[PDB]
Amino acid sequence: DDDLVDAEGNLVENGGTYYLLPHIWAHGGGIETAKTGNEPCPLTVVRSPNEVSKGEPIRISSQFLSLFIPRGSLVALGFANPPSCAASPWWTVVDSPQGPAVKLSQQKLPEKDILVFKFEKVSHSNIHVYKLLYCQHDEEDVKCDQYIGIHRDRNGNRRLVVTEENPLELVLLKAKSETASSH
Repeated sequence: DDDLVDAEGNLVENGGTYYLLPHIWAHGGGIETAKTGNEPCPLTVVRSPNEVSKGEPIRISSQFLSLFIPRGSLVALGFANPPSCAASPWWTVVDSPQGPAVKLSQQKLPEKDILVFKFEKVSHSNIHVYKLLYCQHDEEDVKCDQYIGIHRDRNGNRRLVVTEENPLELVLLKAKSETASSH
């Protein structure tokens, strides 16, 4: 019981690709990457500030051999099309002066460092909206008492980072179909 559900009432597939969109349309678009600081390529995960964009398709993978993902299960999140310079497509939380930050890595990482997320359903809602928790899984064990929220930087980048109660909410929109063109 209690599996993750997508924007269309359907169960989220394990290993499937989704667009991670905001609950409130007006808050931006989907998830993508940016090149920041001394970075050799786009390794910081940020929310697109443009509402039309669905961002990059994201693979949601859990620790179990199950077709679907139950709430309470730790997940690894990774871009279906990672920046070539990232060792693996998986997101990870790296410390820094400003606080813990979500991002890709240049070196292929261990499972305990990528299986660090967990979705928590939003209370007051007609559809399935979730908050993203970061689970302290480093000092041998795991406690999810931190959230992933946004932090706008100097260049205007809405970077995903751990915060003190400024949780972002997500709606998981299944990926696979469409796009357009000009003339």
